Amino acid sequence: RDESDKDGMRIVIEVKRDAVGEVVLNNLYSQTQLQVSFGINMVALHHGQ
DNA sequence: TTTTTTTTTTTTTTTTTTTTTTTTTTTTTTTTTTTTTTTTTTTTTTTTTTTTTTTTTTTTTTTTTTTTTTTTTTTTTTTTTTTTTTTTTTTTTTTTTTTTTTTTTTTTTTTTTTTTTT
DNA sequence: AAAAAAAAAAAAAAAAAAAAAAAAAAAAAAAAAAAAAAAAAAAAAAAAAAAAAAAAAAAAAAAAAAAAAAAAAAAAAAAAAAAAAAAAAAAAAAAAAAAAAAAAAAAAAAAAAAAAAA
Repeated sequence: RDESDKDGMRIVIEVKRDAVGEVVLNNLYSQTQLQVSFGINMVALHHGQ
């Protein structure tokens, strides 16, 4: 569910009874877009080049 | 002035191909039906002192049939080879980010004309 | 000849989509190491076999830990209410083979035309 009540976002992911929750969260970080890689590439025009 | 040769698009309608309407089979999806978990209380089950008469282990000795035993020849075990499956590098493809180039649609409102049905 | 529906005029309401360019991630499909599994060789520990043996069940009998009886008291589990999880039953569906209608090529032959001969 999503419960974003304009008081900060709130995505509720209820975990099943036969699960640890931390393992589910680690799997979500590994697989889903809860963790992303930001590739820095600092290119800018210096003296018009 | 009359008469002669040639050229193509039409009378074309039929053969071939394409396009457009169709409906059998394996993959989704909503329903009922059966596995799970938490409370009340409830007679009911079950934990823990005391006494008691019991029935199996430890003095001692006996034997016999399972523990000794050696040896032949099997046959499971191991070796090499090859096939089948599993699993991971490799490659390919696709999506999102932010400024650019391009486009495309659905309805109100009135009045008049085409364009089908009865 | 009556009814009905499309379409077009111009100011209004409101939407949708395709690509380029680089760099990173995520699916998804392949070669290729790598180890189970299986067929077919020789090979070698185990059962057989036999004689020979001595270690633990019987038997006598005391006695000492015991399982039933009695009592008090604690409170686990069972059945009845509700409330969720998860799987077969049945029905539906999108591509997909089958059929039918329209576009392009085909030549047989002639109307009209253009051109030229004597």
